[PDB]
Amino acid sequence: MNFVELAKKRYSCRNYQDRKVEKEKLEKVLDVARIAPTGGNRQPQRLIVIQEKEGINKLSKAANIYDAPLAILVCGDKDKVWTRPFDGKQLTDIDTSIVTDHMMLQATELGLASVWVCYFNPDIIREEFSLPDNLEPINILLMGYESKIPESPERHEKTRVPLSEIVSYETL
Amino acid sequence: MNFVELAKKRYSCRNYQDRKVEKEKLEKVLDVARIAPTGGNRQPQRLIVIQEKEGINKLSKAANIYDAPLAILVCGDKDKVWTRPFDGKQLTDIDTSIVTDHMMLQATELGLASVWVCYFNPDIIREEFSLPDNLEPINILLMGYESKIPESPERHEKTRVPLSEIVSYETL
Ligand SMILES: Cc1cc2nc3c(=O)[nH]c(=O)nc-3n(C[C@H](O)[C@H](O)[C@H](O)COP(=O)(O)O)c2cc1C
Ligand SMILES: Cc1cc2nc3c(=O)[nH]c(=O)nc-3n(C[C@H](O)[C@H](O)[C@H](O)COP(=O)(O)O)c2cc1C
Repeated sequence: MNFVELAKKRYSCRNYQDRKVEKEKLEKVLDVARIAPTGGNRQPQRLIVIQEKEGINKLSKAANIYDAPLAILVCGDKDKVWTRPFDGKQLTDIDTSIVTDHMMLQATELGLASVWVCYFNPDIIREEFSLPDNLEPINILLMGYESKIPESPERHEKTRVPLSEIVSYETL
Repeated sequence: MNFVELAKKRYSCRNYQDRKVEKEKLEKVLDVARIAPTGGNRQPQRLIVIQEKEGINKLSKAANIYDAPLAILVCGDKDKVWTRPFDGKQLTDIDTSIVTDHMMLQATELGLASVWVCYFNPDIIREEFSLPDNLEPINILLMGYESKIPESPERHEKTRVPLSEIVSYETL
């Protein structure tokens, strides 16, 4: 069980069982959101764990969440995030994505199916979860148990472009 | 050797040996940049592997790279990236960060020290590597071998805020 095997087995699940995510597994997923690095060690991530009816219903107003039993809304705090002196670019999406990716890989190791969701209505999320102006919703990570057929760990030959199309050496 | 142990051991190295990164390890790091998911499966990541003198010198014009022996410049292609219908937000930073995080964790497993770098002059990077207007430089991942004392896998009690400060349940 090494990293590449973990990364390959992970796939996007859009078919979830009713079966709830155990608290013990959730807590291990959350631990790695703290462990992850952020620019300047600023730690701008702000997470809302959503597994109860109201919250799940609120999310379903903003996005297709495939009846997943657990969601984590990952926001970034622009009052904490590092801002690059050259151009003013803030690391909000970068820091929060490292955190989300850590959680997604940890979920996978624990046998949880998952899908990363960015196709959500941000203004609905902001209203429903009463986000103040300094928090921006970035990613929603859904997790649960696959109810149908998982995608194959060997699928990437068909589902990704060749490495040579994304990598060059020294120059473009 | 599980995921949390990997995530904890990973730290930011800013003290590198002259010792080059073996090709075999580099290729395993690159493999996971392809394996990683991207929004819409659009695969907008575009990587430049930099381990030769010119390229390293070019990077050193734009950023402090701590004499690392290997760098990967991770760009995103705005002509491929998914664009959210609600607000026009592009996933450029998100997709490229998932890719970079995958590579950083894979590097760690292979015994390579690393540091993620966003404090670079983007216009210098664009000029030096002749990036066309559709590619935006997002992250520089440095890797090599630690020359001094590694940070401790148990440091997070001191180097991170408590989990309770970044996580809430159902509501803020
Ligand atoms: C940043 C990001 C945003 C995504 N947003 C959604 C989403 O809103 N809804 C969805 O069904 N899938 C979403 N996906 C899942 C992708 O469609 C999926 O990762 C990609 O097609 C590759 O498939 P795989 O993850 O099964 O390998 C997202 C993935 C990423 C990385
Ligand atoms: C998105 C991002 C950008 C970063 N940019 C730089 C950088 O430009 N230079 C640098 O020395 N460290 C940079 N870092 C490293 C952080 O300072 C470091 O991850 C943080 O202080 C936590 O320390 P640790 O990684 O040792 O746990 C960056 C880290 C992240 C996640």
